[PDB]
Amino acid sequence: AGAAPAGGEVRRVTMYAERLAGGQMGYGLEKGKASIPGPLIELNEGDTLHVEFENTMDVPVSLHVHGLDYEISSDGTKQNKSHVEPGGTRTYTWRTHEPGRRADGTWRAGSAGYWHYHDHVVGTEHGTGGIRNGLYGPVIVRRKGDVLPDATHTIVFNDATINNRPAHTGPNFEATVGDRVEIVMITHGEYYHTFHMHGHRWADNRTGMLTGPDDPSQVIDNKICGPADSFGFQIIAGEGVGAGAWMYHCHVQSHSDMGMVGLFLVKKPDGTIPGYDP
Amino acid sequence: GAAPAGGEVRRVTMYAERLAGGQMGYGLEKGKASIPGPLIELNEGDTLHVEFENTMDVPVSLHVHGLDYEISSDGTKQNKSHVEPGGTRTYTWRTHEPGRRADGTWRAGSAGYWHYHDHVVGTEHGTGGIRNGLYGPVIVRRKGDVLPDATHTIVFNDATINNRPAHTGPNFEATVGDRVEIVMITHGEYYHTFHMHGHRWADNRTGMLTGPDDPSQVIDNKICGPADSFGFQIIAGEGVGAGAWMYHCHVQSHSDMGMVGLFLVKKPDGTIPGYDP
Amino acid sequence: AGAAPAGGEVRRVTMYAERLAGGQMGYGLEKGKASIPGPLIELNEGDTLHVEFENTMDVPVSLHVHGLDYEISSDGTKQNKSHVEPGGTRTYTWRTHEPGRRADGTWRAGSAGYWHYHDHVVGTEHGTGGIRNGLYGPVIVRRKGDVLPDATHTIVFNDATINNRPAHTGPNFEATVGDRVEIVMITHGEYYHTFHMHGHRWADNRTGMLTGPDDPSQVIDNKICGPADSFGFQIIAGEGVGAGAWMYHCHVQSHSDMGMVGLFLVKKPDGTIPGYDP
Ligand SMILES: [Cu+2]
Ligand SMILES: [Cu+2]
Ligand SMILES: [Cu+2]
Ligand SMILES: [Cu+2]
Ligand SMILES: [Cu+2]
Ligand SMILES: [Cu+2]
Ligand SMILES: [Cu+2]
Ligand SMILES: [Cu+2]
Ligand SMILES: [Cu+2]
Ligand SMILES: [Cu+2]
Ligand code: NA
Repeated sequence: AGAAPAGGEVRRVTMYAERLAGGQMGYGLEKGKASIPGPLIELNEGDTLHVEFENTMDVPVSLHVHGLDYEISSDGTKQNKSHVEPGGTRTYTWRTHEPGRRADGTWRAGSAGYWHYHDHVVGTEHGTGGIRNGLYGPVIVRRKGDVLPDATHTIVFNDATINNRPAHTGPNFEATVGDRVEIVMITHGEYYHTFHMHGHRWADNRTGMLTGPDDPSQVIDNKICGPADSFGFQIIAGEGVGAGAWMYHCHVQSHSDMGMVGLFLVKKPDGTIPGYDP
Repeated sequence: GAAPAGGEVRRVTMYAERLAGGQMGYGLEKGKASIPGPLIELNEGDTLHVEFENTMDVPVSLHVHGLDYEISSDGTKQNKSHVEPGGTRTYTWRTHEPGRRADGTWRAGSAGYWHYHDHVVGTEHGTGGIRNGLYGPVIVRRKGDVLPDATHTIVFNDATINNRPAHTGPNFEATVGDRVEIVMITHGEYYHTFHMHGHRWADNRTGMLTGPDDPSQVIDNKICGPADSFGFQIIAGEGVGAGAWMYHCHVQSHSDMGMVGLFLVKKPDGTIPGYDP
Repeated sequence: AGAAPAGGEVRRVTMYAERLAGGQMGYGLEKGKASIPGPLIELNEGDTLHVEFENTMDVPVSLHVHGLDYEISSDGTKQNKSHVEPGGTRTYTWRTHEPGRRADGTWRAGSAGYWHYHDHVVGTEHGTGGIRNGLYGPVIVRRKGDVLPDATHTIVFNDATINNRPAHTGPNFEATVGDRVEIVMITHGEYYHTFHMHGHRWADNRTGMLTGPDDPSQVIDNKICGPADSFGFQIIAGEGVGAGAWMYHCHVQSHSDMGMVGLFLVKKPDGTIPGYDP
């Protein structure tokens, strides 16, 4: 696979907050193309991102990001008046940094990780309405040399839904046996959850992959998460287990019974999935 | 002692059976089902063929966490890998050692504290079967892992421990200095926090720090949710001595309602100072 | 910055349990000086601490500690008769130890970490009433060479309150940009929470700081916690982000909405906070 390069680029992108059907709200990079979850933003440590933001809605909205470097003017809260008025525009700036030794000998942690952005002002001063309506999305910051995946899928447990979809409607994600598949897992709202994936497992650390034989991180296939938690991992699709419709679901029993389930559809090279009859 | 390299093909018979009071359990022999079900121990590289029989009048399945299995041993109705009433099926579990892939990455091995449970009784996620007692622990050891003097399994199933009536333990006994392994599994609807008085462990794969370079937090209290599993080994009474050492869920209403038990640590002469039930 | 020395001192302190206003109860080091959270106790690995304890209330109380070494006679439970009757006195003894290789060849974990003490007998035999009333406090055990902070702040999520405070009353904590600030985070009661801090992040490990480039711990700014969980970390105030009123809060949406929120007030050297009014 590929490997992430050293960062240091200054990038710019447009983002819009838009109303969607059914009282929903989403972010998008192009006007009229908002989505829930919002678009995946990927940066290498050291990169700067200027987000030229426009609120197309009739209510104030904001952009608050986890983990990355931002000044108080990009906090995205009413507290420091860094929200965006209806119809207004604003440049949010996110920075990231590499890890390194401070002059005093301590080690500064870098920005790399699985992160997310979301609204902080719709409905309440903590964005309860905006988050419920769909204003959230994933952010990945990569360290130089991190392994790059063939595909990235984002799964958000928001209240009792996955990605604000109606119960029992996935999402499903497709891969071929051997694909290096990255999962970004974000939780929002009111409830705790446990994320479980059949047939696969990952390391409970920054990258979801063990660094080598000396990494003592627990290897897991089930993880408890609460509102605004984010983690991610990579798996080799079907590794040691073969093709199939591999369930993922919240493992809180009533949540899985009510439709917080989806399928990791791992196909053979001929594109078929043994035993899978929809 | 230490765990050997795995690679054996092992076989075991397992039965799902009704127990008293609407409960259900797994067992290795007919009539000896238990809650939790039997402890299954493997070394990385071992294969296990579970020759499974459903003795009940409703369908049941066997779904395992962590281990390698093909979709035909998923243990779900969706993949048609459940067991009809009176039926039999061989579930196959495989395990593997860690190793460097061709692309240069490190493949994580199977070693860890895992568990198996039903996936079809009551609902297509086994909500009824899990509630009824259809769960059990699996340990997969890596070559060189330290072996314990005893292993005890503690399952927080909804507001119960091991499906026992409230305020009824279970209790476990050890002597000061014993190396005691705890397997901790959670099931059902609720989050919990597992706490043990007088003892502590490392929040990592084995529950023990690998040495002075391991940065894992050392804890005596751990949040867990449905289908979480973890485990650890402690030295009974290490630095604290003999006594009736409580363990309990630390969610206050849960400990109040009876999610509590005792780790009875005896001196070599058998005495437990001040213990008076 | 400073570094913790090797421990091994026999230390002594008096502690009192007292009623406070409005049905609350607290621990203090001197009579009339009980606080919620109770006083911060700091030890170096190897130190022994003798707590000369006195119950000044009209109901039995106890003192139970997490993480530290104690004999069964200092368990602090009525079950073992290590509670304190009204007006009674008792000496609770806590010990700590350095890590080291056992005779059996395995590595014995040291006492170092972020811990806490609390009541175990008020209301119920698990201290539900006493904890609810305010009988809890932080304990920090440092390892030789641990980095010492400029200030330490304790944040306890107790049911749906912070430090038993009325909703929407903080607490707030002040620092200057560049300060090395230590946060002790304890959870009590009935609910799970997720602790989030704007503008800052830490490592999910013992110290909250990565040991160096080989530490694979996830770097986070959001962490799920349940009753009797404790963790801590150090941050450099405003590092890479600047001065400002930086929010911290539980991220469970109804909890933040109903006032489990405070401010990390990071000042410029002149003492001002950009974008914030008192
Ligand atoms: Cu916030
Ligand atoms: Cu859920
Ligand atoms: Cu599973
Ligand atoms: Cu947030
Ligand atoms: Cu499942
Ligand atoms: Cu519980
Ligand atoms: Cu499961
Ligand atoms: Cu207790
Ligand atoms: Cu909360
Ligand atoms: Cu406690
Ligand atoms: Na870890």
